[PDB]
Amino acid sequence: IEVWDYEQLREEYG
Amino acid sequence: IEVWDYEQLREEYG
Amino acid sequence: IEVWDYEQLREEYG
Amino acid sequence: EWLQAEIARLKGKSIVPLQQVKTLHDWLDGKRKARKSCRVVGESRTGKTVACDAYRYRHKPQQEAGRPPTVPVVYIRPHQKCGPKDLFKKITEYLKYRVTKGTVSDFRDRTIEVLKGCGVEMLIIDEADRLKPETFADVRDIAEDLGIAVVLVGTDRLDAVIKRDEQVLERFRAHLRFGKLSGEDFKNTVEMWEQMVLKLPVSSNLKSKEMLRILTSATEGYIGRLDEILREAAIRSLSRGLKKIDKAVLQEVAKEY
Amino acid sequence: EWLQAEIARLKGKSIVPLQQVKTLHDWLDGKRKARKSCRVVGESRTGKTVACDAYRYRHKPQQEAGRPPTVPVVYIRPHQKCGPKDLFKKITEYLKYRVTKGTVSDFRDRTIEVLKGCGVEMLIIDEADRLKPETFADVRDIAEDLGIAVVLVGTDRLDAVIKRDEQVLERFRAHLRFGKLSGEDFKNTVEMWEQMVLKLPVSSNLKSKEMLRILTSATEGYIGRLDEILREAAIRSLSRGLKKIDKAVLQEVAKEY
Amino acid sequence: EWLQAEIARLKGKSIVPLQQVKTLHDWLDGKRKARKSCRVVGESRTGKTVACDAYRYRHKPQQEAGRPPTVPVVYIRPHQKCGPKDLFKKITEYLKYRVTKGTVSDFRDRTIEVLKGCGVEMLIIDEADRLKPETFADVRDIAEDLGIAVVLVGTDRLDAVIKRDEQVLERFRAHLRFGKLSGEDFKNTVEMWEQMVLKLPVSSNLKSKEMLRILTSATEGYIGRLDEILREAAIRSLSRGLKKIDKAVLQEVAKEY
DNA sequence: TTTTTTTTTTTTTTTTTTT
DNA sequence: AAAAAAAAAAAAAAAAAAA
Ligand SMILES: Nc1ncnc2c1ncn2[C@@H]1O[C@H](COP(=O)(O)OP(=O)(O)NP(=O)(O)O)[C@@H](O)[C@H]1O
Ligand SMILES: Nc1ncnc2c1ncn2[C@@H]1O[C@H](COP(=O)(O)OP(=O)(O)NP(=O)(O)O)[C@@H](O)[C@H]1O
Ligand SMILES: Nc1ncnc2c1ncn2[C@@H]1O[C@H](COP(=O)(O)OP(=O)(O)NP(=O)(O)O)[C@@H](O)[C@H]1O
Ligand SMILES: [Mg+2]
Repeated sequence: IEVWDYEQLREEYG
Repeated sequence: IEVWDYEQLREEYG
Repeated sequence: IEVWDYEQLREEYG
Repeated sequence: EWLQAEIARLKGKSIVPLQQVKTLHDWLDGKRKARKSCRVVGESRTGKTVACDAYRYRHKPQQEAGRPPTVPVVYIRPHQKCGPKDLFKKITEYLKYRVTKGTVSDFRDRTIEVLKGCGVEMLIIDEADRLKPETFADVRDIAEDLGIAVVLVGTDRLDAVIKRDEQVLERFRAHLRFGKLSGEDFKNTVEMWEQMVLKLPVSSNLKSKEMLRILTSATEGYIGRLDEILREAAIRSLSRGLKKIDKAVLQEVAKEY
Repeated sequence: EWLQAEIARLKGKSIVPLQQVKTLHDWLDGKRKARKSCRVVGESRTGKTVACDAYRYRHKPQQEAGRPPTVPVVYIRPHQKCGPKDLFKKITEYLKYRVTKGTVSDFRDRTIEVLKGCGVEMLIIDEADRLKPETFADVRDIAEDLGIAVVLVGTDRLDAVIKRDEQVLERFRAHLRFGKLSGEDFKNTVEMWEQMVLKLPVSSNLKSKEMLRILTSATEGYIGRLDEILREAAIRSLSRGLKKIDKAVLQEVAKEY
Repeated sequence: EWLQAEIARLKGKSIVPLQQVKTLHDWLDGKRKARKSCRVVGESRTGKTVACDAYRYRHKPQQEAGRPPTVPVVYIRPHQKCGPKDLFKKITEYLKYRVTKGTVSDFRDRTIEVLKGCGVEMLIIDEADRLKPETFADVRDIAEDLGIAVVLVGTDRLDAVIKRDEQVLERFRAHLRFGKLSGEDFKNTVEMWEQMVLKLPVSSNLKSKEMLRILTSATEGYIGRLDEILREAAIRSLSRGLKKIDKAVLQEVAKEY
């Protein structure tokens, strides 16, 4: 199961 | 019994 | 991609 | 696509004639021609605001070649802790005049000029209890100075606020009350809503004993709850390829409230 | 240095897919397209805020060559005793507009202009119970005036506050609840966390009876406690040259809470 | 000396094609041929003035053997609290006529004579909010009397000033907005700037995760900040004998802002 | 019955400046 | 010989919780 890096989701934010 | 469309009553407003 | 020198665009001005 | 054509409809809004609604229209009209102020109270989901709109819409502004619109009914809703400066602005906008900069006495003098000439017979104030107590001086003055009936619409808290001041309690003594549906009235409504609003290819027969029990427990007689619940159940049901609302889908929706 | 490369990782943050999280995403999305308001409640360490972020991040702002960003979901968190002036400022900043000086009616008129045009479909308010009661008038008005679903997120105190006012209780009647993990769900989670998050060279086999007892007593089913405790135990363990979490280190950490 | 040859270059100015810039050129050109007025707004470091210059420079004055220059685009910037006498002087100078002594009506009559004959199709006013309100009467009159499109360029305060007057708000209703860079657009820009502007002997690979974090936090998407910071870092780096920008020098510069 | 203390509005006659 | 931008300015006001 894929897990999302929290800081990643943030760095990729609009 | 007739029912009134709400948006209709609004679009037809003065 | 071409980049314009700012001073150039100015020196070539009408 | 048939399915989307229908979903776009069910997800919309409409006004169904009901006894409460007809009663209000006749009561208010009585009051309008006698130029008397009054108030309307009732529980929070009985459909008070909508009954008032249904009325407003039967009396459209009228227009001649020259002079301003004649506007028999004005309907406004105040913001929270509404003051005297705020009311004149909404009355003036409603009648389509531009509001310019000045102080309270200037908005007041201007409000009385647009209220005159432009025939205005009734003012309806929704959520009446958002008004600051100081505004009531300006509301009473208008009701007395101009032949305008003022109607205050609200919940039971309104009366707790109104009874704080003898002068206001007396201008607005007469009242009409909205309440819950029950018995035959709730059952006939349910049936109206099925034939008059939902209109599914097959239909569900919601006046049966088994379905009314589900709806009664789910809605407790509020028209606001009945509408939301039947519409959430018809669109869920269509999305799943059904031609009617059954018991499991209706209970599936009801359990989410 | 391998040891620091790893410690820097374990000391970080991530979102693990869980059933509660998937459930919320589907529930909220249902609600978003139907434009209905609702609330989410649950105990203080179940991972409510994170489930909401996971959702926000799946719906990024969109951008064309000219007009403002389209922003389907807006997420805010109010400060303590938040007033009406404070909410408009956060909504306006969130959508990337500059807030200038004026009074409450000016922030309000401006908030409705940026909420329009810029597609906004859902507003999520975290820690909903920090709001002053007077703000709820402005929250309801937006929910009714604009096709915006408003979601209130919070703890059990939220309901104690909400039930103080009939008008609000009714707008936000539908709810979803988060709770603790137990039984098979807690055990499978533990296993997920070991393989999906900790990833030690050897691993510990935490679904064994002996280790689950330690974790169960230490964490009592809160996902917030389970995460902190396993991470504090993996980094302590690595700092000491181990390739797995044993019983003495895990108990050594658990006894500090 | 190679080092000075390069430092003299990096310390200079240039215009990089960007999407915002191309969008504006096509939008304004549409407007120019339709002769319609409009305004351009956006945050203070998005590169509005430069996008406008890039446009002006693509449409040079034209010259025949006899008559005055044909000047399709006129670009001016007013001083603080600019009055009606001040605008006619700048329009007249821009078109290369001598301004002589007289009163306001004389500058006005003369401005309309030089605007005629000399083909002028568009007038662009930078920092539009420096204008005194009384000047707007003269700006509108020109826009209506002559087939000249007038474009107002500015920050969010401009709209606060413009909405003070209905007549102006309506002439200049259509608008285009500039904003910040983000996501893929900010990252690709960074890469453009490295290959297209900095051109160091080795280069730094600034689209790597480690460097973008530094730049993102330092620049927050403004093109004005990104340019200053990368140039301050390349010249500092060269002065120290390096062939690329590293992390310590970039952070050393970023921490000074 | 008592004690903080807390945020919001509202007008308000003066003062200086300039073209 | 006439318009324009502050100038803070101190009250004034409910108005909430705890004990
Ligand atoms: N006569 C009606 N016909 C159809 N739908 C109605 C009718 N009355 C109410 N409803 C539905 O119920 C809701 C009516 O609530 P509403 O009109 O908002 O009551 P209310 O008067 O606003 N009460 P409050 O909380 O006091 O504002 C609307 O969503 C309508 O769809
Ligand atoms: N998918 C997930 N992956 C990692 N951690 C999670 C996940 N879901 C929840 N958590 C943990 O939840 C903790 C954050 O808890 P948090 O979400 O603040 O509680 P909450 O749901 O916000 N209720 P409250 O904290 O009272 O606002 C962090 O330790 C997260 O690791
Ligand atoms: N397209 C571009 N290519 C290269 N450099 C640019 C570009 N646009 C802007 N810059 C640099 O970034 C800054 C642009 O500043 P500027 O254009 O003055 O901001 P603006 O758009 O005018 N808004 P304002 O400065 O508030 O009027 C200057 O430092 C430019 O050198
Ligand atoms: Mg209502």
